[PDB]
Amino acid sequence: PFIYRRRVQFYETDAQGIVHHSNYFRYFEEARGEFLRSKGFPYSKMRDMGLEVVLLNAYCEYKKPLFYDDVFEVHLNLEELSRFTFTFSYIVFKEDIAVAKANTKHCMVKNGKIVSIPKEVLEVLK
Amino acid sequence: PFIYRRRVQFYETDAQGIVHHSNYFRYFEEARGEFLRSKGFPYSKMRDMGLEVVLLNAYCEYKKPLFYDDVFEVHLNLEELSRFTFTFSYIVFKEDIAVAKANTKHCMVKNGKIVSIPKEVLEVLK
Amino acid sequence: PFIYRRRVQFYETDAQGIVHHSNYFRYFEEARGEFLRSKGFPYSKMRDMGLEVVLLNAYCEYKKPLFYDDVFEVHLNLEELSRFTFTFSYIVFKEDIAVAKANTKHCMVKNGKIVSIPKEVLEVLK
Amino acid sequence: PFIYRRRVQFYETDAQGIVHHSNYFRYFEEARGEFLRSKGFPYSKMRDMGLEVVLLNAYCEYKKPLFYDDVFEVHLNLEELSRFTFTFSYIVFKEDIAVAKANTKHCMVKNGKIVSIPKEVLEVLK
Repeated sequence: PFIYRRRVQFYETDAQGIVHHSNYFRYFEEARGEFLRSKGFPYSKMRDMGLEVVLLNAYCEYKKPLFYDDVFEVHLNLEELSRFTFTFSYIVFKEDIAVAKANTKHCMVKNGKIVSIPKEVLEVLK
Repeated sequence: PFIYRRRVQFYETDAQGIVHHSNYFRYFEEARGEFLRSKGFPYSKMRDMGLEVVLLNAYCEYKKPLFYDDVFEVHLNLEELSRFTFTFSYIVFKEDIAVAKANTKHCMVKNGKIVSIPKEVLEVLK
Repeated sequence: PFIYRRRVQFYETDAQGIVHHSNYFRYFEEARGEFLRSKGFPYSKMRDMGLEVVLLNAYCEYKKPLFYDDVFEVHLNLEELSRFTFTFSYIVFKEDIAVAKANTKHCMVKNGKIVSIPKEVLEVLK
Repeated sequence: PFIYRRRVQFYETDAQGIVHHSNYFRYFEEARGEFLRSKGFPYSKMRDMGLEVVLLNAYCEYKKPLFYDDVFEVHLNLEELSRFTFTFSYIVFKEDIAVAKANTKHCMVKNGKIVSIPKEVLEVLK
């Protein structure tokens, strides 16, 4: 897996004193961005080429909460890679504690149309 | 279903020109809140009584994007109701266009422990 | 003034149990959007014309907190209108209580350059 | 000054292709947090002791936009320190370009009342 380390910010919490569930998707985005960057092909460069990654679906299950100032790790793994789509899984740990498990599925678009995942992208996803 | 109507705000979009996927979960939260308020039992009243609803998992499938200033409707439906949990489904439409389909599963805690869903809550969920 | 009415959502709060200060700027945005819409010229239509409103500065002072489920009103007023800029003030009330006071200053851009505020926009700001 | 380094995330942008103005205040919060942590007194420790910092006002002037994937630095400086309040200033740079200049003013509360800033806090602010 690819490991992405992160500390919870105050604005990411809500009145329940935990990180709002919607923010977990933002953390997963950050992990995907760091993954691509680590492979030498950041998403920002794909966008410059006219490529868009489009989210098809997203799932998260929440096991234990994150609190303000918690340090956690997102373990990202490529789960599925087909002609037109790819799927990442995520496991969120705080130290030894499993906080959450998730996945997202994506496709790619160029010039308003769905395109087969380019070879240049397949090379970095793998 | 219960219908919640909402207009996309500029800050809810990202550089792709669409509503960021994480914001859909915020729209679903707003829908649930309005649903409970419509039954005469707002979540804020539950909280004041020391009850807390805990999200167990969330899933969203994205079909067509939402843009700035789009008016849309979330069709909220109770899908499951058991002794300890409940599940809502959501279908998002913009005019006639299916935008997204989602669900969330929840339980309830009081004094730091999982509790069976109070009869007072059961009566408003159904 | 123009009055914009709003209820606090759960995700707008933080662990302190109040609405995070950064969200007040989002509320002011919503008020400006509703103001323009009420005048028959929504910002979305300005954007379609290639116009961008650019924020120059923003100030907020916080007097009393907003809590989850509070209903409040933003009183928006046009404070300053010059050739290239305009300034709105905002006062946030919850019932009789003054919650916050703010202002924002803006200019306009078209085709990458600062432009005099168009007559078509001056007519709706006034 | 204290220097806080940060990369713009995709969800922090809006449809204009720039970082939404409200997110700048979130960056300033992150900077303050890191500053206190660097002094060996994180805000989370203050909170655990029952202290709360309260924002009184915030101001930001926007000079040049931030884009997705931009690396920037917030230069944080203590500007004022009195018996009951303190003020930070912030200058945001991306490479050599001044992006924004800001300030925030704060006080402290304990048991629901304004308190003079504890000597333990004074020692880390300075």
